[PDB]
Amino acid sequence: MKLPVREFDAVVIGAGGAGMRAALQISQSGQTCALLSKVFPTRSHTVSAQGGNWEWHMYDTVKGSDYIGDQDAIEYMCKTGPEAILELEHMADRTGHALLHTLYQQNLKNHTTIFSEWYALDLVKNQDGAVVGCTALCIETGEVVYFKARATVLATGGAGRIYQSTTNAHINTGDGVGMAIRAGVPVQDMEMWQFHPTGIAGAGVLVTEGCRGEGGYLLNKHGERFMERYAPNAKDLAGRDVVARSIMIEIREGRGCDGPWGPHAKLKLDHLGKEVLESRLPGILELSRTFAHVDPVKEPIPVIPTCHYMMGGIPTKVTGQALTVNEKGEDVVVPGLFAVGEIACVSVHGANRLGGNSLLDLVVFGRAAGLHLQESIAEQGALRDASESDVEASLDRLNRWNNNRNGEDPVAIRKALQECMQHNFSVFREGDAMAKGLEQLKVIRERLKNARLDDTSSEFNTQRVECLELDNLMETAYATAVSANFRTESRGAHSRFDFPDRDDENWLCHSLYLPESESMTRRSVNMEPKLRPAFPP
Amino acid sequence: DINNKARIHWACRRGMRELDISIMPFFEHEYDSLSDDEKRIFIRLLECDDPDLFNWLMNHGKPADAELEMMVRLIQTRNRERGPVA
Ligand SMILES: *Cc1cc2c(cc1C)nc1c(=O)[nH]c(=O)nc-1n2C[C@H](O)[C@H](O)[C@H](O)COP(=O)(O)OP(=O)(O)OC[C@H]1O[C@@H](n2cnc3c(N)ncnc32)[C@H](O)[C@@H]1O
Ligand code: NA
Repeated sequence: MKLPVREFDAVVIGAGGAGMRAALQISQSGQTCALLSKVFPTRSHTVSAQGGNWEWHMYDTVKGSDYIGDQDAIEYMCKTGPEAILELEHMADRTGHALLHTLYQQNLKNHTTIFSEWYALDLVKNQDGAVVGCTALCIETGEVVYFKARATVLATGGAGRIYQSTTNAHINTGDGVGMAIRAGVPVQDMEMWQFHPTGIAGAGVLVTEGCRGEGGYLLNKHGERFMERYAPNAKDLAGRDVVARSIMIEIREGRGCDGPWGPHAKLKLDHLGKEVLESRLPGILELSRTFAHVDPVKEPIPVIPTCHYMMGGIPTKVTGQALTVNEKGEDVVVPGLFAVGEIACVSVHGANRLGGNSLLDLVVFGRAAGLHLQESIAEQGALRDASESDVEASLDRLNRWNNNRNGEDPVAIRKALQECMQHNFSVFREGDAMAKGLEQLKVIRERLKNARLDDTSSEFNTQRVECLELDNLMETAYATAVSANFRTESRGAHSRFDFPDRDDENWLCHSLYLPESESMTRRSVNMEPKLRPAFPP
Repeated sequence: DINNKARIHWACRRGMRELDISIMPFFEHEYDSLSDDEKRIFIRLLECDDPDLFNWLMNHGKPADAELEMMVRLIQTRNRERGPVA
């Protein structure tokens, strides 16, 4: 090998709740584990989480999932959940940070090898198509290393930044998704993105529905309370699908307001008057002044639909093992590859994540991947060594950036992607506008192939990382777009204007984007719990 | 090393959207306007935990360190001066 090789049993790519819980379990099992994180682990988006009979929990989760949540996966989560959480106790709020802090401290104690500020590039395959590690760069030095592994565990989190407005930290660029896709590994339910109808425009910080509950309402650029047109009875308290969609129709048909926040609708609160706002929405007043730079007491809050959670991802078993399909359309495990957390689609969330289960799945399925790793390694058997060209294949994308100093600005490409996704593939999904959108996305991705990297330096070259992240935004966005156009029904977070109803006859199923032909197929929803009869629709 | 601007730029990538908006533009637009002492204080600030940084920026408590306080106040003042982030 020309490239330096670091060998471990497991290589965990990502140090949020999910990846750190898995790494802790792997190291506790006696096995050698490398933990990679592009940021110091306590700066994972997990840090943003706040707030802190099992069959009831299961029922709520299946129901909330609109019945494309896998019942066996959900049962495992709800039953095992409480044990899993207390195991951690036995070792803005601090709830996200404390989870990260504990898992970080434990990983060190149990001699997990931590590679903080290292950026994973692409999965390494062998001649048989098994995953045998990844290539990653040291952000401090620019050194590139092949992390050779029997098990490679993707735990990279979400990808809200495919859209213009997200609650997600800017590190959330879908790197695991891009990595899976380019390796030929499918992704599931990528149309299932949870949106909030009103985040602060230019920020993405959520503005509570309580603002509308209190009497607030939405204005377009003419000061028309436009929800009266789209929802004559419910108005600004209509379903979140309707309120969010309506805002984007308004923006895309030119009636959006604009200014330094970019395009938006105005959330008018000032008619409520000073005392009730300070009494009943004192937090919204401070959030607005700081991040919208407006005082709601006098001016409306600029808002726009905002992307929160990725229910889709790499399909997995309860064991963390990543799945694909064969030409019979049957599940078959991808040897050497695993996924845990928000990057995964085990599918405890189906069509709509339910509050608290996003922290819970991290620990339950983080741990389960670790608990079963040895058995999974035994299942896949000894994997052949990656050859030198196998490793070089995983560097190709990197090499193209490093040989293009002149060409198109990636920042502009990113903004075009995000606008396209927001206009055509967020909360307004309609067949004609999506057909155009898909073609626009092909134009944008041809431009990304002639995109420049200005900074040729090796040490702390952020621009190179940001360029590499854009390739992953582009893959995650295109998969989402193709999936969204495919599912001709409305279910949960996927709302279609041209197909407003839920269709259990044709679409009680998962969507599955197949990267080798970029085409779609379906996969069955598990309806077979072990301890409990199935919950029917 | 206050001159290693590339290193400090990476330390501005956080786990909260609110901090990305609050710190990264400040660093990009304002870091070179700072004295040598201010620059060292900003670097030490970024070692702090994300929820503390958010709270202090929101006037929900304050660090127990006079230098970090004035740096928080500085970021707040400068961020109000720049207005919404493009
Ligand atoms: C955005 C958000 C989400 C959220 C929330 C508030 C906000 C603002 N509040 C929640 C709550 O109160 N309760 C809850 O149950 N969920 C809440 N969520 C959702 C939830 O927090 C997240 O879905 C979950 O924490 C995600 O955790 P996960 O462990 O899956 O991933 P992560 O925390 O995002 O960490 C990702 C790690 O991956 C590393 N990374 C990324 N790319 C790379 C590359 N290329 N190389 C190496 N490492 C990589 C990151 O550094 C990070 O450590
Ligand atoms: Na997911």
